[PDB]
Amino acid sequence: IDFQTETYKDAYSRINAIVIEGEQEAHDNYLTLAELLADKKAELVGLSKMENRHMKGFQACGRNLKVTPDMAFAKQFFSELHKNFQTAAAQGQIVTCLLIQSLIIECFAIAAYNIYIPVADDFARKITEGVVKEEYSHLNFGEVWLQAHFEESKAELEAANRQNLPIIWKLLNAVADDARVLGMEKDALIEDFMIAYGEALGNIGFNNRDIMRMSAQ
Ligand SMILES: [Fe+3]
Ligand SMILES: [Fe+3]
Repeated sequence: IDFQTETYKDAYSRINAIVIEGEQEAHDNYLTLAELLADKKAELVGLSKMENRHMKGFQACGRNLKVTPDMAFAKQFFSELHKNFQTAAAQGQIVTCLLIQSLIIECFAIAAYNIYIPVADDFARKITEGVVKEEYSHLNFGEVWLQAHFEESKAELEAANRQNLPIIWKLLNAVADDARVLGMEKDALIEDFMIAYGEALGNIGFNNRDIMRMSAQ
């Protein structure tokens, strides 16, 4: 892969902006969760601080390839997930907030970052490797909490999945062209998100039929 073509820098302007905006949103979402879940404030504040470090690392990736991120593009990209998290937070829907951030968004990131790693430039590869090592703890936080509250959370989890999983599939379809320019196959991204997200639903307490039913939305 040639990291200095106009085609690569163009695609990267949007992808790098998307990760940066995603990291900033995760930082904000974990702080919002620290107010809704007072009991886990220290944990959630620590997760927010990892997200700041991720955001800084991906800013540095962009400057390494001399690419100015298209931050407007990114903000548009996340607007529906952002709006949904906020509407949930505004009503005290902790379970919906956890499903959007800790499960769906972290699964999306884990899938994507692991596909990027073997096609990234050396500097971005090292950064991304450290980020993805941390994103497993984010996912596990949500899995542990929702597992411990499963029966009481189950209905809300199903409704939040119906509402937000279709949003993530649009994002996945929308990024695919630029992701291909970077060397990332779309089918691998779809498959890896569905594996990661199904396994997360399994850990929280959904049976295999329910996972298949939910994966269908
Ligand atoms: Fe992150
Ligand atoms: Fe995260």
